[PDB]
Amino acid sequence: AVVASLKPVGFIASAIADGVTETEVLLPDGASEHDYSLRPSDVKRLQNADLVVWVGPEMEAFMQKPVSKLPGAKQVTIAQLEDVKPLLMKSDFNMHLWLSPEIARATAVAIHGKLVELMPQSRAKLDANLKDFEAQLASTETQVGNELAPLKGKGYFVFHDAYGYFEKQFGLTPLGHFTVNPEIQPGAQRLHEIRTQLVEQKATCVFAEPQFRPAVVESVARGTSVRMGTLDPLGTNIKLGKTSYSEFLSQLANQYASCLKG
Ligand SMILES: [Zn+2]
Repeated sequence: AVVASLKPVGFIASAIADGVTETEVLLPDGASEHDYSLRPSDVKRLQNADLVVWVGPEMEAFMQKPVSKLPGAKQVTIAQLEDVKPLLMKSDFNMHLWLSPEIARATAVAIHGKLVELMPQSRAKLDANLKDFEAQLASTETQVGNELAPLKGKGYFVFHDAYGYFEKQFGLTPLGHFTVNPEIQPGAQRLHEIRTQLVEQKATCVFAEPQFRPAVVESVARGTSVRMGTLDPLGTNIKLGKTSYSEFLSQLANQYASCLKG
């Protein structure tokens, strides 16, 4: 199998590996990229992988050691790809790379190249999968761009700073985030200051995330006219599959729009 660290990385892998080999995801549904320790069975899946795909040591540090044990031919370290380095955006760089369509393309290309070498019998299928992935992703970018266009200029806060690549591509205008690392409590001072900004800068939304209890986000919204939504940067409800990555970007767009639209 192809073993991906995070579900949306699994979505990209599953576009390319469809009808070639299975895709497995290490980080379980409901867990955060910022808070994991590999279970004994996760370590086994990784050791037995045909190919491992992950962002890199500045993101999923919990897996740097076992990944380093694998042959180079059996890993894709997205953040270290020559195609990806020029696309990295400064936060020290933002490592939430799976929300960048262009980085997703570079990732798909790298997965394709690795699997063509490992599984030469599947060359035609891999080629067709990559072609299909790119066609679908282009369609999705057009659709998501259109959906988000009327929402540009509307202010909002996100729970943690995960969305920068996606927001930059589609022209969304967040005012800020409650947290950088969602494992760190923002503190009461920060919270009343966020409310002040939401009110003074006439923000539309605040967003919770399914991986974290929303009480803190709800507490800031209270007293104000700000609407509450939810963004899921890990696409928890979406199943792996050929069109899963496009489904994920479309779902994220819908989550923004559900709250931000008037
Ligand atoms: Zn994150």
